[PDB]
Amino acid sequence: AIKMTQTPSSVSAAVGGTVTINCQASEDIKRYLAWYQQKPGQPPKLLIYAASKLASGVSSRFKGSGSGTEYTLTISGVQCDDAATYYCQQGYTSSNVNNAFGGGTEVVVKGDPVAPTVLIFPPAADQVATGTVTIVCVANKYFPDVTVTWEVDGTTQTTGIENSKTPQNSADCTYNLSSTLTLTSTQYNSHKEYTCKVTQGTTSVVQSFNR
Amino acid sequence: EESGGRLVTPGTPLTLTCTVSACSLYHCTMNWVRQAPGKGLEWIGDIYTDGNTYYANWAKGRFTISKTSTTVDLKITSPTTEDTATYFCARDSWDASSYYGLDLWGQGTLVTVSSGQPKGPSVFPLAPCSSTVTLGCLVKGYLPEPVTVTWNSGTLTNGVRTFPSVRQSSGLYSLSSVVSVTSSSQPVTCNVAHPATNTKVDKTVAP
Amino acid sequence: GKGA
Repeated sequence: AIKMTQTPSSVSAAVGGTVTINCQASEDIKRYLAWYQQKPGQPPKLLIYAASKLASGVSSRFKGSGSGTEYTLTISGVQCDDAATYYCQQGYTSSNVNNAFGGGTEVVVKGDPVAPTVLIFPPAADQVATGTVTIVCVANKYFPDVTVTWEVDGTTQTTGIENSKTPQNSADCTYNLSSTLTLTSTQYNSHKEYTCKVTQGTTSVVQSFNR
Repeated sequence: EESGGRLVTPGTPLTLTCTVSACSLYHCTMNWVRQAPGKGLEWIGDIYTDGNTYYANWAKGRFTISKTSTTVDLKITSPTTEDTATYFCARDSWDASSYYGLDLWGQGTLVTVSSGQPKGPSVFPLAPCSSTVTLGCLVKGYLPEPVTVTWNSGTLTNGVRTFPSVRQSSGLYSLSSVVSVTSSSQPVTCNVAHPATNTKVDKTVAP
Repeated sequence: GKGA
C-alpha cells in the first residue's frame, strides 16, 4: 500500500518569508502527485499538478518539486492569504489505498502583532428558564494566538467551555475568537461574578459582569 | 432545495449526488472524499469510465459509487456515528505522464449520523451589560448543520463576524454571530434559518 | 500506462 506522509505537521512563516513542506511516498509514484490548499469551510483547491505544474490561476509564489518518493511544496513571499492547510495526494493508483492524501500541513502566517480586546455578553433573560445558561466572550482581531480563562466568583473553570476561532484574515492575518461557558441554571444563580480573561504572551485583558 | 447538510439515523442508507458532471475524458475518475471534524482529507473511492469502482481499504463494503446518465452518486450503505463528516466529490484526469489533479470539486455536505431528532435552534440576543457597539445572536442547540445567519435581511454585512459552528457534547450544534454598529444606529435584527426544520427566526437586538 |  502506498502511504503518503507529510512533514512537518505545522509550520509558521512571517509575511514575506519562504516555507517548504514535504511529502513522502512509500513507493515510487512517478511524479503522479498533486498539492491542495484548503481553508476552513471551503472545498480544497488544486494548487500543483504533475508534481511541479501550476494549476489554473495559481500564484507563481507556489512551487512544487520532486520525483520518485520525495516531493516538496515551497511558498515564496508568504502572504496572509496563504494561511491554510496544505495536502499532497498521489494519483498513481486507486488500488489497495488506505488514503491517497497525505495527512496535511498547517501553515500559520505571522503578520503584524495585534493585541486583543475582549467583550463579554451576559445571558439573555429567557435563557435561564431553559435550565442551562450560555455566556459568550469574544476576543477581537488579534495575532498571535491567545488563551482564554473563565473565572466564576474568582475560581477558574475547567468544564463547560467551547472555543471557536475564525480563520486568519486573508489581509492582515488576525484571528477572532468566540469562547462560550455553559452552566446549569442552578449553577448560574448560585454565583455572582463572571469573568473572561484573554492572555496573549504575558499580557492579559478581561471583561466581567455580575449576575 | 439543497441545505448543505444531512441528518441520517444509524443504519438508514444515505445517497449523495455529485454536482460535478461525469467524466467526458476516458482517463478521468469521479472521486468521493470525506473530512471528519478536525481531521484531514480521507479519500473514499473513485469510479472509472469503464464502470469500475475502487475503495480505500477501510471503506470497502461501507459505500457504493454509481453513475446514472452523467450524474455520480455516493451511497453510504449502513451509516454509523463514525460516518459524521463533510463529504466532497471531485474529478481528476491524467495521461501517460501527467496527473492533472482533482481540479473540480463540489461543495461539501455536512453529514451527521445520529439517533436524535432534527432540532431547530434557540436564538438568544447578545448585548453588552461607546462610539461603536457590538451586538449579536447566540444560535444554540440545532441538528443537523447548517444554519444561515443574516443581519437586517442581508442588508447589513459590514462589521459582521459569524464564527464557525461547534458541536456540543450533547451532539447539538451552536454558533454565534456578532456585528459592530454605530452607537446611534437603529436596532439590528438577526435572521436565523435552519432548512432541515424549515424554521426561520428573527431576533432584534439593541444595547 | 501511467509513467510510461
